[PDB]
Amino acid sequence: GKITFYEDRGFQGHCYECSSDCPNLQPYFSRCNSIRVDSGCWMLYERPNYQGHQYFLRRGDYPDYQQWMGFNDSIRSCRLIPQHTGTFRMRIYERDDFRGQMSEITDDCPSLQDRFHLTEVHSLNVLEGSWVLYEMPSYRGRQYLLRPGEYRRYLDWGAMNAKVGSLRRVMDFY
Repeated sequence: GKITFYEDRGFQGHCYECSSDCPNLQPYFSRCNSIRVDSGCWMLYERPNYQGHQYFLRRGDYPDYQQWMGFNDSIRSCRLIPQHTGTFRMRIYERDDFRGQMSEITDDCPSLQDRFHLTEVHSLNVLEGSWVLYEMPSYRGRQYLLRPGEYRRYLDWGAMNAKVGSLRRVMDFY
């Protein structure tokens, strides 16, 4: 994968290219107002060390930060999410610590309220593939990257609440 961050809108200004995870981009550019993704699926973060608002991006041109739903022009770390081929599988639970009713999800889910009659998920286990969890249905609101592993409580995925409105598998167009 390859992503280039530009300091000004419209691909202008100083830029920097990243081809792998970068935990602290502060030494390479001071603000980010446009990005070109040449390849790969990436999760961008507002602060270093993969914290703050997160944003998912795939190949394409993004001439302004609103194109990636950015909160502001701060991009201080990024992860290249490994491509997973085959089945994506996660289990969601009604309560924390993997309690209550569990449901297994192996496809994209644009509305957990519509499919499961749930507006909150209190724990989840991602068994295969990486996914992006969205606060609101139809892939809206705050985004959270979920990589394989156990998430015993909402805090584990970085959220300040347990609302989960949709889930998308991280898959490249090809």
